[PDB]
Amino acid sequence: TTTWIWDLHADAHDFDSHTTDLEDISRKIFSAHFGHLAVIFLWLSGMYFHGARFSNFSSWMTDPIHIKPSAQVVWPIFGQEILNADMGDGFRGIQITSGLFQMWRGEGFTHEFQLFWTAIGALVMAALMMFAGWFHYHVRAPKLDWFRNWESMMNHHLAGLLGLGSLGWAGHLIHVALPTNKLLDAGVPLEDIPLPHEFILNKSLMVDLYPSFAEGVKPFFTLNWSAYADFLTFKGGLNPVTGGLWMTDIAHHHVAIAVLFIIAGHFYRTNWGIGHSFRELLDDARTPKMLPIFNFIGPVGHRGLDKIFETSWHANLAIHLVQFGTASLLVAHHMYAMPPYPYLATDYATVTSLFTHHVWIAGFCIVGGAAHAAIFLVRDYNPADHVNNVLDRTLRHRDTVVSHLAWVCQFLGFHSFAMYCHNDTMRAFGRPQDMFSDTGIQLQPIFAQWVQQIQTMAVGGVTAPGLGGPVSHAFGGGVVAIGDKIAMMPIQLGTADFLIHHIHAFTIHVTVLVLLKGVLFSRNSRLIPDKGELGFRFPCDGPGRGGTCQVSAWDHVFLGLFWMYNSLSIVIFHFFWKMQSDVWGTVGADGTISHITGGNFAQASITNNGWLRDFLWAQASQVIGSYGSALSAYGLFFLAGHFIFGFSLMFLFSGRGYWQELIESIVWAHNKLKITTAIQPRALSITQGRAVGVAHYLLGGIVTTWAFFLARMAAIG
Amino acid sequence: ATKFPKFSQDLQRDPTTRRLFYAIATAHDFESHDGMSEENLYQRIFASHFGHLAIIFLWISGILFHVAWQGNFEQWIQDPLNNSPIAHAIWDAQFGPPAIAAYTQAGAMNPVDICYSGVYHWWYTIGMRTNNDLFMGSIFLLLLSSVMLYAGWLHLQPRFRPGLAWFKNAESRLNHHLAGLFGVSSLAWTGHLVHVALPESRGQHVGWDNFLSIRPHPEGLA
Amino acid sequence: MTLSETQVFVALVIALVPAILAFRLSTELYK
Amino acid sequence: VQRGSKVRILRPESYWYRDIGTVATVDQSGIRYPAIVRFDKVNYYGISSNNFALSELEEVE
Amino acid sequence: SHSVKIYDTCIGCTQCVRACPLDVLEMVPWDGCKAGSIASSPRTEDCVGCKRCETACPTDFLSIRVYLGAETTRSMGLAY
Amino acid sequence: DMTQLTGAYAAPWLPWIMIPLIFYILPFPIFAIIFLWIERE
Amino acid sequence: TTMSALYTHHQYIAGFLMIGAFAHGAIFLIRDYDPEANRDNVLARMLAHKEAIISHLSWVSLFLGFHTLGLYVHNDCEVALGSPEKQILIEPVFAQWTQAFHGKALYGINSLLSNPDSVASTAWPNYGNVWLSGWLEAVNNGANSLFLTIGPGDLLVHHAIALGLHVTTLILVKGALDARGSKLMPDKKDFGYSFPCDGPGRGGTCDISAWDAFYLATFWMLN
Ligand code: CLA
Ligand code: CLA
Ligand code: CLA
Ligand SMILES: CCCCCCCCCCCCO[C@@H]1O[C@H](CO)[C@@H](O[C@H]2O[C@H](CO)[C@@H](O)[C@H](O)[C@H]2O)[C@H](O)[C@H]1O
Ligand code: SF4
Ligand code: SF4
Repeated sequence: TTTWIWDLHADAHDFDSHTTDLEDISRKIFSAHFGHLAVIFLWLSGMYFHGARFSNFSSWMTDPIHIKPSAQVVWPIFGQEILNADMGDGFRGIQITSGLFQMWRGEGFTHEFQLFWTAIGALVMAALMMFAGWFHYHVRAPKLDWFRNWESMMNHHLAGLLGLGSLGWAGHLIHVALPTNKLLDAGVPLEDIPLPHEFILNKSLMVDLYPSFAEGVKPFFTLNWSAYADFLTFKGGLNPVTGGLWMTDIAHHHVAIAVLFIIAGHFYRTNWGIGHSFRELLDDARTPKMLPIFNFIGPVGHRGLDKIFETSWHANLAIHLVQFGTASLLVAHHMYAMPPYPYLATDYATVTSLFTHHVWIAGFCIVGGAAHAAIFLVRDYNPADHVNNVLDRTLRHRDTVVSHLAWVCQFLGFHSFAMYCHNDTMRAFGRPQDMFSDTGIQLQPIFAQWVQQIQTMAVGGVTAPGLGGPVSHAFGGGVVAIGDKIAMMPIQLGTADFLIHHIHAFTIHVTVLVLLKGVLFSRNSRLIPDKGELGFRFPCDGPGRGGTCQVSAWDHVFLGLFWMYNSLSIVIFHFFWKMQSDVWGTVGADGTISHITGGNFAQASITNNGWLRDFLWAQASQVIGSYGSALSAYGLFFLAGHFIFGFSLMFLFSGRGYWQELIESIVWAHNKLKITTAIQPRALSITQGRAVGVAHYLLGGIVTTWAFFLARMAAIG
Repeated sequence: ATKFPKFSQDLQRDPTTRRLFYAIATAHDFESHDGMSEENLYQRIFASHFGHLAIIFLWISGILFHVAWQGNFEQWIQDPLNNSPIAHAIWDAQFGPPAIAAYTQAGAMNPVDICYSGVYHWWYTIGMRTNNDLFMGSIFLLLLSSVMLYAGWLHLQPRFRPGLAWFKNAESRLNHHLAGLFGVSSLAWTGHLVHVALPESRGQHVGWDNFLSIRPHPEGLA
Repeated sequence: MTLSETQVFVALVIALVPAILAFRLSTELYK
Repeated sequence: VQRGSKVRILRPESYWYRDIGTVATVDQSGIRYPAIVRFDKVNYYGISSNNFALSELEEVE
Repeated sequence: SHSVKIYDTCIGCTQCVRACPLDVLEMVPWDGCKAGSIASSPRTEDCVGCKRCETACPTDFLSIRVYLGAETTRSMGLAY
Repeated sequence: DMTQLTGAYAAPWLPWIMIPLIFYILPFPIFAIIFLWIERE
Repeated sequence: TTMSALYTHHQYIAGFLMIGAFAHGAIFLIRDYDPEANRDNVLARMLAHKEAIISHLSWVSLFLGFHTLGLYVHNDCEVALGSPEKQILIEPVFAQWTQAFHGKALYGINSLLSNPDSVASTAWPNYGNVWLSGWLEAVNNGANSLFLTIGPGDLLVHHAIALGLHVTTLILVKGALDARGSKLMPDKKDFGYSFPCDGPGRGGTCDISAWDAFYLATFWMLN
């Protein structure tokens, strides 16, 4: 039947679904990770090759204020060469929003052969990854005690991967990227920029940019580190030429975290007696050894948990996908407010796209962390290992956890969203004094305003005397302007910011509620006492007990994907409106700031009608008025994303029993004309129809926001 | 068990909240009810049809009453192209003064809704001219609906309950509905059009006080 | 002109007659 | 009806109604559905053979 | 309660009895098939309606049919 | 006229009392009567 | 605003009565239909013809949907890429000639009641078509709303309407003709008009009842 075709592509990469031997499972995982590294190196080879061959990068490096970055040219077939837009400088292409040019300028790239030899090195190292995956599987695969050496793996990845990676990048910053960006910010044209090996061969050429280099590596070994305080600086603020962070703060950052990570890579005991072991740290976290505030975790505590990490790859994937969500969320929030690349903060199409991308990467990773947490509890969890420890006691009060979470989701939905419905009703009545607003009933976010005042008072310098400028200009300080364009200014928080932050707290808590109830009730419940015996992924247990549709832990990941999408859409909508309204814009010749949407977030974002009219209706005029221009691919992708959203609701709202009885009549008509095939035509399964419906829903909604974000910012940003 | 719903004993013994929702959605499915004989099915449908008829007549009686009480029908028939029909008045004590000023529209002195159903254009063509015309039309349908409520109660009484063979008489119904419901009513509507709606279209008031005097035609009925 | 106060009170008193007749039809149709 | 006869189902509730099937065994004990008929097209739940009575079958060869 | 009907096409494979998580079904001697046994449903007031027995039935069409009837506390599967 | 709810029609005190009666005075007694009807045994 | 409100009111009412005609025609086939009292008559024919009616409704549904959406997306990609005269603009010649046969001389094709000396205009044995000289000012004026001028954008939406009529009929006819049973569920008439499913067995049977085909066709009726 046709179900075998869909089941084969779904049974592809789960390895314990075959014969479960952990050493052979761990070897297929270790060599597939080499293959995914070869895919990343092949994709990195493309971005450096298209940056070296199909770009305006040498033209953009002359004057990065008035030149738009392009790195994709389009062939002249079917009339599709209209998308090759003028970027300035006579170059016709597609305006890229990834920010590769701002990344390459800060790293020290100056020509299009340096990007070429980086593309060759990524093409070489991709072939080295698909040899190491062949060698460490088909020739000399390791065995299970090598995979179980946590203390050696933690020591080698803290000190060796992160410590030597950022120390080695601090070598590239100090000897290549600090002189190249110091000459560029002091206005030196690119014929006169020395090639980056001449800052090492001609050592005297770095002496006049940094006089501490004449005194050599000798103050480092004698701990006279204050001699170096002109290329490793604790400045803060932004560069007034580029808008990026100070490159001497970036170098001293990657020096200080290098020492902190190499120190961290000596914490664990491997072969020499010195260090902590993972088992002794976990077997001691229990009563009576903990604090008396934590007496509730009981006498076993964390004692049975090391057998999880001995046996379960899914449980480690659950933690690591969560922390890649934590890292990518930090990358989103910290790179808009402390922009680390030159001429990044005033490229508004790039700041929009970089925040939105790394928010969405983080939200899929968090759902995957909850998905593979439920796979561990169904497949890998053995209850004999966990008697009265913190895993067993969590499963024994799951009714208190879910019902307390269900209450706080209802509290947050009333006391965030229903206050917008209060505000919609009060404004329609003509009672603006009765609204939750800065001019009505104020809800000042006083704890976030207090932190902003602390973050400003810290630099001067009550608690951090070492800075000159602020950590970020979003906290306080002043307006940074690059090319009469705002790079970063203080972001004022009012009643509109109190309300949208409690919307975020509401939509995250519900997304936790869908995912945590799926994990905590994955093995059994009061409804299905043998739910773990039915598997991780199954449609239901029949129409009985009232109806048991979507009880499986897979279907909670299915519902959690919609709620993650609903949560992160409001997050990027909060970002896109507030940056256009209160941050981005133009410093006039008068001295006054005229923002993009003119400061309308404080009064219009407090109702649903203002989000519909002033955000959704007003700002989508660029994407719907793009037909017959160079932004017309965004206008086509805008309607294409609307199509797949409506198309997804056929799979989500219907069931396969209709479609199987519809197929028998078309099977009948194919049999009357004698053209039957052997593989028998089946409707999709109940889980396949849910997986297709959620994939097309998320694809339809994200492509629509992507076309709306990028058509507006490529026109007016 | 509970007494509700009285038509389904298996829903009475339902101990969950499913009992209340399923009692709504099966309340008018008379054939699945407990002990519904096939002749008692037709008699309850017949009385339910009288109840639906009275709701329809009460609905149009309220449209006529609220135009006669709170509308602008006598002001709208002066110039129907420069005026706006009023549906009813607004009483919402949560209104602010900008909402009160915004809905004080179409020449009214209180907040009103603009009628968009077209009943002003329909009553004007068939000869309604005054709010006293719409009021007695609203009172007549207020009594016509109470006749429908009486006939539903009456044809459930044991002497007046019709038997099954009366309900299956598909020749006496199809004759009476073709000639009486479709024919005599279309004949009586022509009698309203030529006696009332055509003289009021030509400036002549014809009401119940002077319709036995005024002929529809100068060559009257000859 | 529109309705008078005696016309509105007549309609309210008359409407008690289909209010009573709908009550006795509802209780006859059943509980 | 015996083994080696390709029969044709007359049962309206069956998946293989008006379809051809090959007889595997026909029992002689006296049970109510003796004709074991094996099939080419599988049904909706992985079954390709089912017992039928002799009165619900018609022969082809 | 629900209604569990066993029809005479049953080959007595005992798979509906093994599949039932509520112990509704048992095998009784029949002499109507080769296995000499047929399924029965004596404790049908414990049936929740999961239809696991119909998923296990190899007969085409199924020899066991579950008809969802009046909902009780047991048939709704309520622990409260 | 423009600051509050008025009525330029006959008996303008009728919506002053009927809308409180219909919408927030009588419903909770009617909901309680209907609740006792559907819970009685 | 009244003409817009009245048209949309009575069309949405009509769409609701249309899907309830098929819903109660499906309740009839489950509850009241007797296969022996209606042996070999027309109601017995379509229940035997049901795989031919549904498959022919499915072809008209797939033909209209492939070619109307294909023409709309083609015209979308031509206007977006700066070439709006490369649109495929099929002139509605059948309903333009139908408008000429009712009295429009706007297309200039001058034949049979767009004609002065036609036999359908003069009414040669009678000369008693008193309606006509008043009728032709309703057709040949530009301010009224009977027999509006149609173009290529009017053809594409009439075929999308024909797509929506045929799919909504296809969901309702297949729900009515498979209401007594299918090969997925042959004893469906003993389960009633409305039931959730038959369980996850036999591949899965979500939305298999005749009630759930009403539920699916209500989305298609509203669309
Ligand atoms: C200091 C030595 C060292 C370094 C640099 C690494 C680095 C890595 N290991 Mg680890 N590993 C080590 C020691 C080390 N390991 C030891 C001693 C053990 C046994 C306890 C392991 C057991 C282990 C397992 C089981 C797995 C890894 C994996 C990984 C990768 C992490 C996932 C990833 O994609 O990273 C992000 C990638 C980067 C940050 C880019 C830099 C990495 C380069 C491209 C690697 C190749 C260059 C070269 C070999 C490293 C520099 C050394 C050279 C100067 C001599 C990363 C390449 C995972 C993997 O993906 O395997 C393929 C994995 O599954 N390691
Ligand atoms: C490092 C990250 C990582 C790794 C190693 C795994 C690995 C695994 N996952 Mg997990 N998972 C992850 C992240 C990861 N996942 C994330 C981020 C999510 C949230 C979405 C999940 C949610 C999840 C679920 C719900 C399930 C798994 C399952 C699995 C296992 C089998 C995967 C398979 O066969 O699919 C093969 C791959 C496919 C079938 C590809 C389909 C992917 C989408 C639908 C298409 C891509 C859309 C594309 C981006 C849009 C472009 C459209 C355009 C081309 C037209 C395998 C162990 C399954 C399992 O069997 O566990 C027991 C399972 O049921 N994962
Ligand atoms: C001539 C005698 C006569 C008349 C006038 C009627 C009239 C009626 N009977 Mg009937 N009936 C009769 C004899 C008669 N019956 C006999 C002898 C029998 C026994 C055989 C029956 C057995 C019977 C049964 C069992 C039932 C009825 C029912 C009905 C009512 C139909 C529902 C309705 O209101 O639609 C009224 C329809 C029209 C007015 C015509 C509508 C035509 C189209 C749809 C519209 C055309 C009008 C126009 C274009 C629209 C303009 C209006 C707009 C401007 C506002 C109607 C009042 C039903 C009922 O409801 O009982 C209470 C019912 O169930 N009758
Ligand atoms: C999850 C978070 C929970 C949110 C809970 C929200 C519940 C409702 C919030 C109201 C409570 C605080 O509301 C506070 O009330 C006072 C008194 O009206 C307001 O006071 C303000 O408006 C009133 C208007 O008459 C004036 O009298 C006063 O001069 C002015 O300062 C403040 O703007 C507001 O900050
Ligand atoms: S429906 Fe479920 S509980 Fe009832 S007999 Fe079948 S398997 Fe047992
Ligand atoms: S409707 Fe579908 S998912 Fe729900 S119980 Fe029935 S078969 Fe299972």
